[PDB]
Amino acid sequence: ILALERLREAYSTKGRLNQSQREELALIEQAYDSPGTTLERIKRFLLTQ
Amino acid sequence: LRAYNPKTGIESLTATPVSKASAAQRAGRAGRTKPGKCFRLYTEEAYQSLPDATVPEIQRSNLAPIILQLKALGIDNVLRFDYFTPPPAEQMTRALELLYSLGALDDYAKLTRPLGLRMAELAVEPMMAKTLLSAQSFGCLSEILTIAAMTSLDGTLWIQHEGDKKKTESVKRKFAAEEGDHLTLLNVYQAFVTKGRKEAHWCHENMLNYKAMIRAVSIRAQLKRFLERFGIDVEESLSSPSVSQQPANKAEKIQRCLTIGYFAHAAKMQPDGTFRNVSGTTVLHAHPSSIMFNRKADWVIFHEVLETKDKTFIRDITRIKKEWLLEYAPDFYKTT
Amino acid sequence: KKLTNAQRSGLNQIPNRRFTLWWSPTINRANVYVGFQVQLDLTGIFLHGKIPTLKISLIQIFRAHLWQKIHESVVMDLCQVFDQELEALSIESVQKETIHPRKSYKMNSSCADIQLFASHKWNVTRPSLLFDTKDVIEATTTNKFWIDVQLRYGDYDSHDIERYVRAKYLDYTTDSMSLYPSPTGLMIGIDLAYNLYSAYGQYFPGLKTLIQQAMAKIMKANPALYVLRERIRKGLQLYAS
Amino acid sequence: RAAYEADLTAQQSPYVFFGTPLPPLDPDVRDDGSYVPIWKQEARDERGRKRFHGAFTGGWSAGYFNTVGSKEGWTPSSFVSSRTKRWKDDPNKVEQRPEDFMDEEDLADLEESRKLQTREAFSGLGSTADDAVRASGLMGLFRVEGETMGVKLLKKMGWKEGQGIGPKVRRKARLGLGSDANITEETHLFAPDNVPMISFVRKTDHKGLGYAGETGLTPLSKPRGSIGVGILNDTGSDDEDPYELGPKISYNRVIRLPLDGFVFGKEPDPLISEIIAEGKYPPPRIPPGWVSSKKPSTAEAAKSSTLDPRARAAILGEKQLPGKS
Amino acid sequence: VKGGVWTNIEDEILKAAVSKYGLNQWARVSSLLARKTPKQCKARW
RNA sequence: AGCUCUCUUUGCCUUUUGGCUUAGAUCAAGUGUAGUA
RNA sequence: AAAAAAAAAAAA
Repeated sequence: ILALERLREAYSTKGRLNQSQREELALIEQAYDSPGTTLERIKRFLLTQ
Repeated sequence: LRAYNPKTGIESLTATPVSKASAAQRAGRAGRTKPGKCFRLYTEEAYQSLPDATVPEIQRSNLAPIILQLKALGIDNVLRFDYFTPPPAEQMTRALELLYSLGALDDYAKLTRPLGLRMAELAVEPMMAKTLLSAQSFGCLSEILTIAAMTSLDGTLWIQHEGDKKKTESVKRKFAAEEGDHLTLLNVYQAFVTKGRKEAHWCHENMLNYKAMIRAVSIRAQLKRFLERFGIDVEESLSSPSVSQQPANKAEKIQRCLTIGYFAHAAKMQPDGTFRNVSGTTVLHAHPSSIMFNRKADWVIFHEVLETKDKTFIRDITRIKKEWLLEYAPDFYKTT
Repeated sequence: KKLTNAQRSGLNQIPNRRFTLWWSPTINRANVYVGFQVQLDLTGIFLHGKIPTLKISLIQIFRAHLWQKIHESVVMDLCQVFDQELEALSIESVQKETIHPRKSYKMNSSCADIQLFASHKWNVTRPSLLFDTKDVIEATTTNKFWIDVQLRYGDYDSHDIERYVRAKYLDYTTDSMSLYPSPTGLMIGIDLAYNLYSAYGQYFPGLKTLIQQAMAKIMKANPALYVLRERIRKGLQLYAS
Repeated sequence: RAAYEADLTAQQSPYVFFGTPLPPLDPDVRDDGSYVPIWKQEARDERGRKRFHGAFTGGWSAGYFNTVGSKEGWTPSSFVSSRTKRWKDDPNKVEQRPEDFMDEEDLADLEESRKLQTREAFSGLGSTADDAVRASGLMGLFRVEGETMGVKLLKKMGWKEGQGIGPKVRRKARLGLGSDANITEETHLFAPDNVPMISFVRKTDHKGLGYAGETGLTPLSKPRGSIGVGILNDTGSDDEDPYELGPKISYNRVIRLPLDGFVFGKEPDPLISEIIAEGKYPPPRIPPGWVSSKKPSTAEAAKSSTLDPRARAAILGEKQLPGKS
Repeated sequence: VKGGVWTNIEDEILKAAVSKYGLNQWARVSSLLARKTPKQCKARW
């Protein structure tokens, strides 16, 4: 929640987003909707990537 | 399952969990020829809180044709009627509101001087049965009689060809009318009957069905007979070559009669592409079979509204005017 | 939407135009250090210097001869007031004078646009303001009256319509360019930018209170002032509740 | 080039005898009727050129070419009256409406502000506005439904809200005295109760029955008005409030082996079990001696069917609703 | 959807657009494609 | 040996990318359905 | 010991 909140402070300002900002907002909303899959993805990224 | 909402007034085709009896029938449909197996995809405790039987069909349907039929039989005391399971107390209030708006009923909850009797015996949705009654006083009758043949029709005219995408649009554009989707159905009926010589292979290149639409031809004949028993003479000017009447006034006459009838199913298109009701509360979208899927309009009428999984679609989009609504629905709609 | 650069710049420019229209009495202020005073065409608005934002805002507010239409509406509604009040004031016949369609925005001189004919000699008083109470009736008698209407768009340093009507009566009667027929009359003044109203001139008995009631009624219920106020309200986007 | 689009429309859409045919699908001819999102639309005037004309609608001009006049000019209509021809009693009273002093833009905005809504006696599609009234407590106990007239016409013929429909139910009572069966049970005729409606939960997922699913996380909390900063300089709404920092802080006041993944049912389904079972109804006795007594158009009748519902229900034994008396 | 697995058709259109446009112009190359960003086309190359 | 025909090879450039700057600067997108006949 | 046009609104 804290990580996504500090990621929103850049781009939760409504209006005039480029494609990467909209992709970031979609990813943050997807992480808000399904936290467990996001956490498993993050831990897999820390182990492997 | 389909469930007509009583407060809003839209259908809802939603994925209801199956009943105990329906699941029992589904299980028992397996072992017919040899002993089979059943593979219900839920837990055993999930088959413990399911409904024992399905929801009554009289509790999740539009009661306005039913109240219409009951008053056609003469039983006007629909409150005191021996129902098998009684419908819930405010769905038929919406039905009676719909029947009063569609002529038919007076202020005293009675079927009127044969106006109500003429909507009583017709096997059409009462909305455009009201239109067909309020057609003869305003000229054109046979054209929306044809549209009445096309509307009372479940399985669609066009054969769904997934292999053709631009070709399906082009053959839908072969009979296309900018002034709504009903005139396209009128055009394809006139193409089949007058010049097509009742030929099926011509419909086979035109990506159209044959059985349901010749059934619609029989339906148009039956409704012509029904209005022959109404005492109004039939004005079949389609066979005559009298095209001296201008067709623009004829087209706006047809859609003017339609919004005389379909004033309840009125919507306005919004800039974001979606439609919205007159109350401006619920989001409506164009059905991806109508002619106005990509076309821009301001005010529209639709034949029927249905709720899919998430989007609420409306079918048979036809262009109208706002002052038509303020003129032909003076007791239903009022300006600010 | 896909907008061109000029359309984008005008769209960005709109809030500045609303701000300038809101603060226009102190922006189009009469007491300036320098600035060539120019009358806006077909209106009575004097602009000091060139402020294009204020000019385009005031053109939008006053579209399609609205200054002339306000003048015409005021003189016609005073005409219906005098028409419904012939009997109490012994008015013989009332008509409004029309040769110049330029009188509304003519600040150099003026004409008479309402005339009253007297069946008997009226003992008019001294020229006095519309709310004066120390009326002094003199021995001079008259047999004809005129009513003149003066529109004005004031500003922050000049919106005293009392001094405006008094000085314009003292200036517009002794001047020979003005063509007032009768020697006795009354001039009303309407400040549009502040919705003020006054008058200066003689009074036969029963005119002052009638003019008071008619002036209150026309300030609260003018159709042309209603159009002006609605255009101003849309320009500001300042709504009520 | 009008002939090319004309006979191209004739070739592409030959059978359009009702309505207006669509413009042809070609790269040369644009599609005016097609809806092209909003982020693809261009701002055009009545004449099709890309410009604005108002001061408050983003134009660099206003009025009649930066002038408050008109091409036709202005002419003051006259007014004469007297004791003989008085203005007040003339038949042709041309009234001073607030539309002689307006313009076509003013009338367009006036009809723009004039919206459309349904009447009070009729309910519309999708009307959901009574929840705020009802979910208020003592405020909603006084505000009752404003008598949509279908409820009124049901009220006239013998219905009161709070109860369902059907034939009248002959149950005695409940008095709140527990479940005492010692009442005389003389069974007044009550009214049928209201069975509730159904409201199916929206189902877009493929998640099965009895599956709770993953729960979500909530975001970590969150002279009126002012002259705007512009619809394009609103950027990310950089301005919220100068006088204090951050959002509004909300405060507390305290401080056979089956298939894989499939289990065997511990009990069989009863409903399929009575299919092969003998059931709970013994067949009729059928003694010897009984004998069968019976030894081994619609359209034309409907045309001659003069039985109106006033006389159709007379032979059906039904009581007609009371009318205008 | 912006992204996804890369197909052979997308790969060949990427190679053709690189042929016609070069390596310092990725926005045009992504504009030939439909589901890939300029950065995704550059990463695939 | 020379002259002509066809072909090959060599030479051939035969029209064989007018400049500059912050790669001048930027640049996702409508929709898309169908218990029951 | 007391300071007030242009870009920029486009070739029968």
